[PDB]
This record gives sequence, C-alpha cells and structure tokens, in this order.
Amino acid sequence: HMSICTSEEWQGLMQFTLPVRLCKEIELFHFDIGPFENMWPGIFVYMVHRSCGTSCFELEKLCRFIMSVKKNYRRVPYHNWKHAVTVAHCMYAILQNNHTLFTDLERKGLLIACLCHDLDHRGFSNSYLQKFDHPLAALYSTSTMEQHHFSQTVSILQLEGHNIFSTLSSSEYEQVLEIIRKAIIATDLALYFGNRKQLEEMYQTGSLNLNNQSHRDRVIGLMMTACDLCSVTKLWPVTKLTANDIYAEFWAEGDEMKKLGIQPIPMMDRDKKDEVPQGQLGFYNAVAIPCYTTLTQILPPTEPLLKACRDNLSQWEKVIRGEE
Ligand SMILES: Cn1cc(-c2ccc(=O)n(C)c2)c(COc2ccc(-c3ccc4ccccc4n3)cc2)n1
Ligand SMILES: [Mg+2]
Ligand SMILES: [Zn+2]
Repeated sequence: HMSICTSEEWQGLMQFTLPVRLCKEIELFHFDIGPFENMWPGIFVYMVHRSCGTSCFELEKLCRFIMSVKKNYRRVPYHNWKHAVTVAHCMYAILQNNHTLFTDLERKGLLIACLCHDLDHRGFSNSYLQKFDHPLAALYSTSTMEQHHFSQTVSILQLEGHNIFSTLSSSEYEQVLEIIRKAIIATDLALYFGNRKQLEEMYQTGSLNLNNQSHRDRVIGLMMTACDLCSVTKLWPVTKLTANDIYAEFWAEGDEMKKLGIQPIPMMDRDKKDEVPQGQLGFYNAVAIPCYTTLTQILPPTEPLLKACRDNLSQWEKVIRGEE
C-alpha cells in the first residue's frame, strides 16, 4: 500500500549542494523555507549532516528514505511536505543551539520524527475522523492521526534499502523507534496542555531530572509542539501567508460538515473570515505563548522563538485594532 521514490529522484537528491549564502540563514530560528522548494529535500540532508555527521547515515539509504517520505505526504494546503520540512528545520535549529544536551541517538530520532510526524495527513482533524467516522477512528481510537503518522513512519523504514537504522543494535534500533513513537505522539496538540502543565511545575519546584527518562521524554514533547507551531515564530509576512494555509484546510473541512447540514465550529467556518485575527490572538495567548515561554524557560537558547512569537502577536493586535 506504501509509496516509493524512483532512482531519478533519490539520485537527484544525492547530488544536491546547498548554496553558500544559505548556510548563514538556515541557522536562524526565524528562517523560512518557502521560497526554496527545489532545495527542500536537499536542505533536510544538509541539516542531518551538520547535526549528525556525514557518517551517521548511508547516503543512498538516506536520500531514498527522504524522498519516499516526500511521496507519502499528500498535496494538501497545510499538513503537507512544506510543513514537515518547516518543523524539522525548527527541531534542528533547536538541537544545534543546545548541542551538549542530547544524545547522538536523540538528534537522529527527532529530526526524523519531525519529518515524519504528519505523514499521510488527509487534511482533516482527529475530531473530524473520530466524531464521524473513518476506518482510522475505527482502529486507532485516540490520537488517531498521530499513531497512523507513526505506523506510516514504521512501514516506510520496512521498505527495501530504506531502513536507515540498520546500523544499530536491536536495543538501540528499538530505543530510537521508541524515541520517535513518543516524539510523534507529542504532536497531538491536545496532549501539550497536560504536558506543559507538569513542565511548569517541575520548573517551579525545580525537581526536573534530566537524568530521569520519563521527565526527559516530556521536554521532547514540548519541543515537538514548539517546532510544530513554529509558523507563528517566522517574520510577520511568512506567518501571515501560512495562516491562509491552515485556513484553507480548516474551512475545507468545515465545508464538508456543511454539506451534511452540519454547522462546523466558527474556526472551520469560512463564512466567519473576519473573526480570524481575534481567534488567532486567542490562540497565541492561550496556546503559543505559554508554550514558547515554558520552553525558553527550560532551554534559555530557545529565546528567539518567544521573541518572534510575540512580534507576530503584536501584529495580530494591530490587525484587530485596525492597522494592517
Ligand atoms: C493543533 N493546532 C495547531 C494550530 C496552529 C495554529 C496556527 C498556526 O499558525 N499553526 C502553525 C498551527 C491550530 C489552530 O491554530 C488556529 C487556532 C485558532 C484559529 C481560530 C480560532 C477561532 C476562530 C474563530 C473564528 C474565526 C477564526 C478562528 N480561527 C485558527 C487556527 N490547531
Ligand atoms: Mg499534527
Ligand atoms: Zn504538524
């Protein structure tokens, strides 16, 4: 049932040399991949090599993997390849900026997870599939997409000469699949709330054991979430336009409800175009900010996110107050 790259593709990738003027930008957290799509797969390669060295993965096997992923990403408005790479740029950006803090076995699993975390998004929400009534919410009951996202990671690696992690002990290979599993689950934004709760507390008290493997996992979780929402931390006009990407998908899904004579929540309702900056603001305030705060908290390097998170918020304010 899976989908796979061709010789042409992965050898085309294998060939890629990133242009020197980009080595500078890509290191900034606010960096936006949008203009340079051609390079998108190439870029992820660059970042693996910068993080994990050109000797962490068999290059043939890697490019093969990157592109087959690329194929299991649907041509949807927002939950698409462009997204996976944007997110995975952010996890990188993070990991570089906290270099001593994560194992080799960690940077890998994550940078990978970040690429895979929405594999085969059909553009609808968990709520959409659960509350009626896909063969996906018939088999995965909770975090539907998020486990599919992973079982879709799972299968990909199980494809011919794709298994990038063949160079590890069944104990490390199993370890990293379990690093991924968790890390990809983390992206169920619902889960972030109980997750960030703890992380506020264990900071408040200050009983947060970086040695404790279950504590540990949680920081990742927020990390994921942080990267997942990162579109908010790009410069105003990048964020501006990405908002229409989420809105296309949202309303598209609300239109599907409407076609059964069901009122979709005003978020997915396109006939409420105007309430958006109002909504967006709430989200920044209730969700984004508390998120990037607790982060900058645990990982002070991550400050520029929160800095730029605010700058956008500020702008949405303006747009409401009548100044855009
Ligand atoms: C799980 N999740 C990740 C993201 C997200 C959000 C923004 C963003 O830039 N990214 C990258 C990701 C979201 C919803 O974000 C939104 C949050 C809220 C609205 C909203 C809410 C209420 C509205 C009411 C009326 C009109 C428009 C309204 N609009 C839109 C998007 N849910
Ligand atoms: Mg997701
Ligand atoms: Zn996502």
